[PDB]
Amino acid sequence: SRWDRVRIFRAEKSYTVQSGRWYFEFEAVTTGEMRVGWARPELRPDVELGADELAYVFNGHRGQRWHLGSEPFGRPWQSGDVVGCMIDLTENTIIFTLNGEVLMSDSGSETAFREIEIGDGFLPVCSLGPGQVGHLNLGQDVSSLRFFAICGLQEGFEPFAINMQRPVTTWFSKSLPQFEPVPPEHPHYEVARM
Amino acid sequence: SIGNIMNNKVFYQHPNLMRALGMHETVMEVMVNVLGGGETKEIRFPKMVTSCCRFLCYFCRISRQNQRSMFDHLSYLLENSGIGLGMQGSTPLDVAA
Amino acid sequence: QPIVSRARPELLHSHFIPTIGRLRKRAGKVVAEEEQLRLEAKAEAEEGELLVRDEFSVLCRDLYALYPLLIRYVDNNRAHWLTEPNANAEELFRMVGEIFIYWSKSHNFKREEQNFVVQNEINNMSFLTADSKSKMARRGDRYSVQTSLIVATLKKMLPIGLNMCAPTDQDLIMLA
Amino acid sequence: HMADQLTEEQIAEFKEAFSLFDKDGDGTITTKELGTVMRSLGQNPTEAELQDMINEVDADGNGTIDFPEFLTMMARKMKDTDSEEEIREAFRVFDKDGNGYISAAELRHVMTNLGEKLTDEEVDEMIREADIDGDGQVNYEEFVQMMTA
Ligand SMILES: [Ca+2]
Ligand SMILES: [Ca+2]
Ligand SMILES: [Ca+2]
Ligand SMILES: [Ca+2]
Repeated sequence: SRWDRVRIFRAEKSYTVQSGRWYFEFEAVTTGEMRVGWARPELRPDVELGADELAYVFNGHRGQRWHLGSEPFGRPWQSGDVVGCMIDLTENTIIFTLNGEVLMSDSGSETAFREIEIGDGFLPVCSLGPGQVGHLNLGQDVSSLRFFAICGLQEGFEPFAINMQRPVTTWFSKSLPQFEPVPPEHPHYEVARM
Repeated sequence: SIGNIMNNKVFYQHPNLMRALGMHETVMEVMVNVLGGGETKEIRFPKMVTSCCRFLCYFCRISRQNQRSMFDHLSYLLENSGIGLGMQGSTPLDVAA
Repeated sequence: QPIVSRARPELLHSHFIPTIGRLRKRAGKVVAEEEQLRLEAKAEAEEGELLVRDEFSVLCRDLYALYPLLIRYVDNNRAHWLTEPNANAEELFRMVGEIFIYWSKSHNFKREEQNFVVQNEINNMSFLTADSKSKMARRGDRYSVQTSLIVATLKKMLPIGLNMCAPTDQDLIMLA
Repeated sequence: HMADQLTEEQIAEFKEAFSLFDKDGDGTITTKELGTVMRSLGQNPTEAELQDMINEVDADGNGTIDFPEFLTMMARKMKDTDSEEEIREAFRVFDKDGNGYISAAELRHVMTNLGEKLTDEEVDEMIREADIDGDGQVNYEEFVQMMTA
């Protein structure tokens, strides 16, 4: 079906960051359709990551960055490649690295996104397509990160969960249909109480 | 006489000379004398009045110094423009404008 | 540039360090002449200001004949240097750092470098994006300070320099 | 004003042109007088359009064209030739040599002629602001979009 195709994993809204520089890694066990990046707390579970303004993700299947659309960025990944997602809320930039090498667009731009407004904040997020396996490392154990020292440690970035006891609680988009109240601001459906 | 002056190249080549001769003052004084007589009941010789007014309008457009010179008589033109509505064409109010 | 991807670590000490050191002392020698001119202001200082401009122009040519090779070499070996600290890599950081300081302080150095790039049609963008094209991936196209190889090489060697300093030295760095 | 738009020579030339139309010398241009010169130039218009091309410039509506109206026509023709090309002459003031770029030395030359003086260093400040390409010269395209140098 249309919905049992992409499964979105994100951190809990209580971990939203509105300042500082943060780093985490995503390992692509498979090479298919997987996206990883940063998302706002109001992220919608039934929308592909980056198809709207609520997520800034990098699609490593074919080397694309997604935010309100797709544009080429970087190179496609391989099995075992580690993607280092870096967000800088002091410069309002997002940087993606592949195996310690910073990905670049079709220009000298070393940053995937620029002039991003903080607003509510950002959360680490990833989406996996059908038959896709990925490893998310939020950096609770700094020694477990494989490319943080190579690119990210000297730039002032910190692991997303550097000082945390319990592992970061994650929420996933469950493809089980449920009945919910019709939103008062639904674009297509209106309910009038007569 | 006005037509011959406006047909002369010197009138346009040397606006300062025309200003020195007091040509605009002389034409204005002739116009107001006609406007002064019969200032309320009837204006006679309308063709002369519209010829003098048209002359002064072209006089202003030659140079800004000519336009400034006619600006010094703005109040003088306005007080004679109350009955200028009767004449049609070029009027003292048009000269002030 | 294509053949540097297979360079061995021995080239850092055998070739790159002696070559950059010669460029570093040449840069220091020219700026020493430049400051000599300004301390004694004279109508003759113009006759000699052109001399240092020529010296800066030839110097910028030498830097742009080695930095594109150095930049690619640094990219393929920066991970190893950060993983295991290297005395030679730290020494190279001082050399490129001092050249950058000379470039930042000297006004003619910036002018001659900009003239060299525009007059020789140096891309200054393929030198930084060749690795991305190698991996099968407007504003300042003619010249930009951001894409200058003198400052681009330093920014790629900056993590090596920061790796020397301990985290306890962050307060000292701010004071300095 | 006519003095701004026209010089003494141009007024003399226009008067000769007006006298060429006015063969009578009475000081007014009639339809037949206007029609006669058109036939000498080859055109053979009708009186319907001949009156229209008179009323288009006849101010007082008397049906004839005198020298003040003739000069007013020519004054507009000289004035409306230039509409927004004033930036072209402004560009050439800074562009002494005649090419399509403004050099720092050329910017020094105009600044030298003007009252304000530069210390040979801030001249680079505004030229790099105007020059987006970074080649050290401000072209015509860069000048019109934003003017600082
Ligand atoms: Ca006639
Ligand atoms: Ca007429
Ligand atoms: Ca020029
Ligand atoms: Ca330019």
